Amino acid sequence: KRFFESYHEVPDGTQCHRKTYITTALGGICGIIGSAYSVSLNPADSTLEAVARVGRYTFTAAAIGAMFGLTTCVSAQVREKPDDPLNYFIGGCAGGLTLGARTHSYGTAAMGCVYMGTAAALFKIGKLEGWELFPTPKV
Amino acid sequence: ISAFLKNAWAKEPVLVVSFSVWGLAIIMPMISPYTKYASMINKATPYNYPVPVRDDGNMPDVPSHPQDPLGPSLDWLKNL
Amino acid sequence: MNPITLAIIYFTIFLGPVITMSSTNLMLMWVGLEFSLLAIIPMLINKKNPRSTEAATKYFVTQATASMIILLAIVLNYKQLGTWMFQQQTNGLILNMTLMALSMKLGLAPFHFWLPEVTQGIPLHMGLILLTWQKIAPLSILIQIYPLLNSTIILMLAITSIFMGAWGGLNQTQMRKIMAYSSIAHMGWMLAILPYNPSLTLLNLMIYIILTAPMFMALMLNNSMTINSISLLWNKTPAMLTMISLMLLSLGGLPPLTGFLPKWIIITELMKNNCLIMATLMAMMALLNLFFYTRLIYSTSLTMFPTNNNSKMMTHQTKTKPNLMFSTLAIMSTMTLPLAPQLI
Amino acid sequence: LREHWVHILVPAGFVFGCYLDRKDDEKLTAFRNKSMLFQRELRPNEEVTWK
Amino acid sequence: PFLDIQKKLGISLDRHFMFLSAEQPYKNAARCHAFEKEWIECAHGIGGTRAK
Amino acid sequence: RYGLLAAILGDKTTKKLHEYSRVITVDGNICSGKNKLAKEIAQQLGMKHYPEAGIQYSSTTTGDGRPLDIEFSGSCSLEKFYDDPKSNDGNSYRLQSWLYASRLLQYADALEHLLSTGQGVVLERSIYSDFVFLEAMYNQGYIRKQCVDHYNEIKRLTLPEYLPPHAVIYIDVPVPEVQSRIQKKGDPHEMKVTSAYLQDIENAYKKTFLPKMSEMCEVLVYDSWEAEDPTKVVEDIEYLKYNKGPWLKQDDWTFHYLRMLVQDKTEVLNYTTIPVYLPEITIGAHQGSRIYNSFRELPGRKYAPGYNAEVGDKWIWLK
Amino acid sequence: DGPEKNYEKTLAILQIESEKAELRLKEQEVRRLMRARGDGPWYQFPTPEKEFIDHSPKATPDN
Amino acid sequence: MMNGRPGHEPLKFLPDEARSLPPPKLNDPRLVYMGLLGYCTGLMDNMLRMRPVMRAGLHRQLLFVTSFVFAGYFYLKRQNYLYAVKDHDMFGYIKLHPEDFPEKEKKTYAEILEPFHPVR
Amino acid sequence: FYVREPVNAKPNWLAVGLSVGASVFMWIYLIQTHNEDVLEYKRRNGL
Amino acid sequence: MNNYIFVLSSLFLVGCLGLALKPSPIYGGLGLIVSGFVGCLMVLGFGGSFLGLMVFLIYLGGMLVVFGYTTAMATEEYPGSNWLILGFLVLGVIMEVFLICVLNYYDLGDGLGDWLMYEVDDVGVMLEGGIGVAAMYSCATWMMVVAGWSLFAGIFIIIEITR
Amino acid sequence: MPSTFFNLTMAFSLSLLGTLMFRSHLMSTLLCLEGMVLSLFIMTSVTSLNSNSMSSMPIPITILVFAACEAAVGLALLVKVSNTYGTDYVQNLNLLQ
Ligand SMILES: CCCCCCCCCCCCCCCCCC(=O)OC[C@H](COP(=O)(O)OCCN)OC(=O)CCCCCCCCCCCCCCCCC
Ligand SMILES: Nc1ncnc2c1ncn2[C@@H]1O[C@H](COP(=O)(O)OP(=O)(O)O)[C@@H](O)[C@H]1O
Repeated sequence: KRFFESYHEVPDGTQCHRKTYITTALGGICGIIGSAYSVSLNPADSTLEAVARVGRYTFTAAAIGAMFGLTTCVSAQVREKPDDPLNYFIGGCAGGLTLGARTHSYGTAAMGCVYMGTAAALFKIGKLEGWELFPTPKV
Repeated sequence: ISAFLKNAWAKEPVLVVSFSVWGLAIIMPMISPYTKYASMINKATPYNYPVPVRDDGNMPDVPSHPQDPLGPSLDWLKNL
Repeated sequence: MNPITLAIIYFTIFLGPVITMSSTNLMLMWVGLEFSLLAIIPMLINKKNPRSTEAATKYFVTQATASMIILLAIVLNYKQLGTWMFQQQTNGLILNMTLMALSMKLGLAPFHFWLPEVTQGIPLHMGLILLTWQKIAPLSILIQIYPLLNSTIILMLAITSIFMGAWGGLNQTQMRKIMAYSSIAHMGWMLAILPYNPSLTLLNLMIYIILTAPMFMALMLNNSMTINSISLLWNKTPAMLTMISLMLLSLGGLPPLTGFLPKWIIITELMKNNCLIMATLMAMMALLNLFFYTRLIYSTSLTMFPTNNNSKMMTHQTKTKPNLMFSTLAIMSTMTLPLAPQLI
Repeated sequence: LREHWVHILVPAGFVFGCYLDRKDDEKLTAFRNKSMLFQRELRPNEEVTWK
Repeated sequence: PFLDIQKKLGISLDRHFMFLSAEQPYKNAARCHAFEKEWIECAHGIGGTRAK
Repeated sequence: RYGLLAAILGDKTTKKLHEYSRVITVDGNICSGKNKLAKEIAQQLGMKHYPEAGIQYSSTTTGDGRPLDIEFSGSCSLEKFYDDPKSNDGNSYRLQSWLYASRLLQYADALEHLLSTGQGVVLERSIYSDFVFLEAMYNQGYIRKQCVDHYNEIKRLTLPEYLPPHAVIYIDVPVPEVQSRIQKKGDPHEMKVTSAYLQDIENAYKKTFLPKMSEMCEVLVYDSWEAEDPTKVVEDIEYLKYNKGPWLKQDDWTFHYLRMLVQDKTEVLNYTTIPVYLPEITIGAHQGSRIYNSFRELPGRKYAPGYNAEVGDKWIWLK
Repeated sequence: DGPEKNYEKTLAILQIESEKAELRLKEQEVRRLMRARGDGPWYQFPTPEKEFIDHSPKATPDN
Repeated sequence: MMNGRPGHEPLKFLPDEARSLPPPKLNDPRLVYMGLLGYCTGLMDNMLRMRPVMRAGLHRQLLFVTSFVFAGYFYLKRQNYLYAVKDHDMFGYIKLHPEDFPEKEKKTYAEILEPFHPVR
Repeated sequence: FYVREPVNAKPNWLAVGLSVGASVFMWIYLIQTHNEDVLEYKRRNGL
Repeated sequence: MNNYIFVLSSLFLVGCLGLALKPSPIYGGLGLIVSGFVGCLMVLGFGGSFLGLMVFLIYLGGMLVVFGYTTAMATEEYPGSNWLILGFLVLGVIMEVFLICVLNYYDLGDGLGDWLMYEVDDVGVMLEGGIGVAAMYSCATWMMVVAGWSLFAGIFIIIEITR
Repeated sequence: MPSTFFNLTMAFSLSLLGTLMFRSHLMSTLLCLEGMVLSLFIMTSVTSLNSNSMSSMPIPITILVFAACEAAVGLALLVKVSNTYGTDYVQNLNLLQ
């Protein structure tokens, strides 16, 4: 776990390799979990068919992970501004686009871009403003 | 009612006994001269060791010695 | 049911939650849960229709394995602390088990699959008990142990439930299952504030009980398990159309009615505790719940669906009345909001 | 008051209303005359500045 | 607990046997009877947050 | 009203039942002089003789009991049934569906009298026998296939709950002789009815109703001659042994629930109003609202029995 | 009745609302402190009854 | 929360300590609301059961308006206590742990210099 | 009238007397509680 | 030996793995009856004569036997060859060894030492299970009452379900 | 004990995986379900026995008494199912979809 966290430790826009690798893993992990629920429920017809679906979901998710990581890191590199929700949005923007392609739908890319990017941007803001998620009870 | 028990004693002569001894055993303890002793004969048994208390001189009853006339003397359990 | 059996069962279904609540020795809390499991199964199959046996056999397996997991937590604690009860020191995994298990008996989040299906095959009446007098027991166990449970998991089960409940409800047209889905959702809010302010869980429950109990006795007054069936309410009994309208919008969070308070104070407590991430997403999809509530509103009240000719025959005959509880629980529920400060 | 009991509903509301709005004053009467701009000293045989 | 019908009624059907230092049959103290005592007479009047 | 309280404290149906206490239906063609037999058998064992279900049987059942206006009673005409078969508006199916609801009310009222008073029941044609009219109607162009399915669905949903007729009587007279019986009775609507349609009605009984019920209940077939001799038929009923049938398992604790059902008319026909939208059955919201907003304004109907002052109810302010 | 009544009424309304506001905020700080501190009557979580221990002569030395 | 407080009455409704607090005026708007809340329950019942809405069950109407209200006085009497305990508890802590809740000096605006953003 | 008479035509006179009488017991206990209460409050505090 | 318990514990896991591969309804009943025998033995190891025998008396022949009984009546349709399961089961037999192995090298360990009967009075009586189980009638008489209702309302629950 | 207590716990998890991965016959499940109760009964009895905590031995049995009835209910549902379908396969229990 010390791993994933590393993504945040190094300043954004720097060491994109690590960023892309980490982001790709998270997506892939989600892919596995997502495929699992998708196979446990709404099962397949043959073991192979399901192994394929696991692969499909895993790769698609890994891809959205990569492009998000790559775009955000590079956008920051090229733009030279490390702290900017916009970097992430461009990244989320891209991530959605990959999802759209994998699903072969321009429309999905639309919602995907907006919704996904917005979400990622909010993550950046969240980190920048020190928003706390799942907080301990401090009442 | 009393003559209904007469066929139930001729035919079905089992449940009668089973509801005549089910109960008999609930009234024998409440009405016996000797039911007091069951919680007492069972209370006398020294399974674990009796820890002695330190003497202060403020305790007259506590029998100083195992053979003092004082203390829980059961001349009851004997010839109960 | 030989009225004697009816008494024994009903007593158990009622001794079941009560032992849980009263006792502190967890073991005695487990058997309280166990009784409830044993007492509910006979009533569930009263019609003994083929759907029913399916319902009970699912409810029982889901309930039984969860009961065994809760016992394992108590057994493990016994070896990590001689006590028969969770303490500050309790291993975190020990408590998380209890959360998952108890979240299965209550049917929250990723374990929300059994409830909609058992709510579909049981009568409307036993539906209420299965939804509201069987949630009191497990929740009691959680509320007692709140200081020790994890804020992260609860929140995830909370948010998930809200979403699953909402999304599930949108598609459903069977009423029993629309309610099952709502209960999953409301149950979610309840478990969201447990780690922070248990006292509000007990409000978000009562209000749910004071809202759902009138709503179901409404569904059964005409025994309609279909929206199409409840839509002809205007012909079968016109007066309940007004309150059915407000109670369902009350079940969702719309502001003038009593239903806003549970969501409002839960949001106030979560923001007081800084979960302005979590609270926001919950409130937003909470709005999805009202969409399916209002879609039903449309069919039952705001628009008059066409009825069959035989409906005139049922009008002729005097309609067996709805118990008084409906009224007292419809009003105390649709409009108590002006009295919120004292409720909390 | 017969057949006219539905004409004296709203009017009565007004009176009750005025009864409350003059009662709210009674509650919010701190700083009765303790305000800075309007802190005159009580004129002879006058109980309080504003009621 | 959630509804303390036990303290109110004064009955103690569920409290007498919750810890290892409770009355054991025939006064056969369990292992640790010494400690648990020392760890619960300590945390008595001090709430958990400060029993921890 | 009857409740588990009453059941717990006495009030058991079992102790109110006697040999003469049975559900006996007599079924025949459009004209079997059935009415007489029933009233005759009724007179024999004091059986409450229920009349054949009618369009306004429910209105006679409820409140004042004065006959309702046709549109209030579902706008059904047996008269129009005959003069306009295969009508565009489908009055014939609406007539049949209302008839099934009426006998459902009659059968349930009959069962309530049977389990409460303990007096046996004679109700002429029953819900079980109603299907013969629809079978014949579908056999000719009167009703279309789905119409049939909708009636069958209502029948499957409601009829099983009620216990079967103890015995069924069959007053049979041949297809030709009923039409001459029809010819002399005066109404012209009964006259000119299809001989083939009457053929399909009695054939449907012989092919389906009597064999089916031949196990569920003691069917007593009687030819016309045996008929018109209530004494003999009555004798035979008193002769048959009420053994075979589902009635054997009706313990008191089982009857209670059945009683509480018939005790609630709103439930008896709950499934009669199922939201299946076949076009003939549909009220329609605008017409239905007017018909309800008009039926509900009739004196004594605006409010529940006992509370409407128009008909002379009093004490409303304390009820 | 006058300008005097509303000015003095509005100041009374502000004092109630100002005092209510200060207290509501202090509650949130007190409630943060007692939860973590556990040194105040609120948030005093339970530990087992001392009344149920048994300091009576056991059956073995060294309890 | 407030449970676990010293002296807590394990199952009591309103401890006698609540005697010290003023009793709720019977005409307290709230109790009067509960009354109206009640009358409506009554009227609603009549309606759902199809009875003359206002002219029926004039005995029930009373049971309702008088049951709800009865409940109120004794509930409000408590909720009032609960809130009152909350202050006893809250104010006390502010003192017993004074340093944590220190009095603050607010510089007269003369001294403080909030920046001025011009609208222009 | 009605072919099937109402069950409610002449009032359930018990339901009146436990409904009316119950409410009058409520008040006499409620009003009592208040004045009694006011006193306890006055004496328990200064006045 | 000293590994008196471990070995047994290992056998208990094997029986549970057999029930877990869900073998034919009655072939596995045997499996339970096997691990129930095994669990009966372990408890005896620690001195719980009564508690132990109890299991061998109630779960073994009472519950389990009734279970298969019903299997025979239904759900013993005896329509995957259990042999395939035995094949897998064999895999687990040693697959579990793998799980243990990692911790085996990691190592308590070296069989089982004094990790049983921690403390026993080298003198004294009345120290024996069944004195504790008999607290149902002194100082723990609420567990006894609630168990009663379980079985008692059990009768009524079963018949009602059966009917 | 610490070592053994592990085996029993994993036995309960292996029994957990069993009841959470059905396959055909239900009677298998119920049977598995029981495998847990045995593992819980064994673990509760074991620790109670090495803690010399005799005040708690009541529990090891209360666990079994409640578990037995629990199973009684479970089997009556099972008999009810192979009376309505006669094959007791978790496979046909899908009407509620
Ligand atoms: C905060 C404000 C919240 C919103 C308040 C306003 C909306 C109230 C809720 C309305 C919800 C239902 C809307 C659709 C109703 C349809 C009613 C209908 O179709 O008519 C039949 C119905 C029953 O008929 P019946 O009384 O038996 O006799 C007539 C037979 N045709 O006829 C009836 O039902 C008659 C009785 C209807 C209920 C009367 C309610 C009057 C309006 C209440 C306003 C309350 C305002 C409160 C303001 C608070 C401010 C702080
Ligand atoms: N389901 C039905 N559909 C159409 N007509 C029906 C139905 N049930 C009864 N009838 C009508 O009932 C009439 C027979 O009743 P009838 O024998 O004259 O009564 P009674 O028993 O008084 O002699 C037939 O003309 C027939 O049209």
